[PDB]
Amino acid sequence: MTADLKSLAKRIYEAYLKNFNMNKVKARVILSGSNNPPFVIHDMETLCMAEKTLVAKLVANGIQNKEAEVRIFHCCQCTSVETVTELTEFAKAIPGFANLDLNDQVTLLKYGVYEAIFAMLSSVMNKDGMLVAYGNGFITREFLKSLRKPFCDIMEPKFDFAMKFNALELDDSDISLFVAAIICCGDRPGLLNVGHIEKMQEGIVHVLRLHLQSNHPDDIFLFPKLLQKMADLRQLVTEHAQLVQIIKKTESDAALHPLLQEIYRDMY
Ligand SMILES: CC[C@@H](Oc1cccc(CN(CCCOc2ccc(OC)cc2)c2nc3ccccc3o2)c1)C(=O)O
Repeated sequence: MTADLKSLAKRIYEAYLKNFNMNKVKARVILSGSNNPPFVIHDMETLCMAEKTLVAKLVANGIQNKEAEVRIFHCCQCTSVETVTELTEFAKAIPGFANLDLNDQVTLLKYGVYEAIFAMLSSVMNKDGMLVAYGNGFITREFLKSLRKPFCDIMEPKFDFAMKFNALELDDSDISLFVAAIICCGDRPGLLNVGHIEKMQEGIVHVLRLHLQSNHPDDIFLFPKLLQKMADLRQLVTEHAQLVQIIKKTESDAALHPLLQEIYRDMY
């Protein structure tokens, strides 16, 4: 007459497989090297070729098209908006989340979504570049570094995080629980029912700890390593939000999608 924590871990994993269009298995199949192979974006010529095939509407304007850096900024936001939708549906599988007040659900997702985004982003990155456009492009790390300031500063810290995160060799069953734990942080600003959220967090972290013990018997410190990665992600998001605000204020053509503007509003 006890919680079945192995069953819960499997439920979370199944919800992750159902709700996220990208996962580490899918990404690795593509990155390894037959249908729909990824178009490689390594310079301005190949960026523009990729846009004409994969986001035609964005470049179907005359000399009215935006600057390449602003077009990339827009494409990045589009993926974030879609991933926020996936994360919101995923969160329903977390025991207790759907029993919280709506306002607390909103607050947890508001602070958690970009931590989860950058954790899952790691799965589509290697040291040379990253998958984009639902696995149909691969944009090189060096090309993103070549963009004009400040746009060249967006992705490189995420690559830095990812290279170390990927060295932990998590699989999707681990990542699903890590993303659930990110969402269940009881110390987010503005929460109403802190006590119930702390209990929800305790439960999901217990599931995560036991799962890592079973799935990674070789790495006895993997759980505290991941606790530290959660704190690293919070700092990564804080710095990212600061850069997004600089771009919003100084780049008149770089607009922010209204759903993301609300996420960023009063966040840090
Ligand atoms: C800039 C403001 C924006 O910052 C960022 C910063 C880093 C990452 C993102 C979201 N992201 C990159 C999409 C790039 O998308 C294209 C698409 C086409 C293209 O050219 C053809 C170029 C880039 C992403 N990928 C993922 C894959 C798996 C899981 C989660 C994922 O998250 C947004 C924000 O804050 O929303």
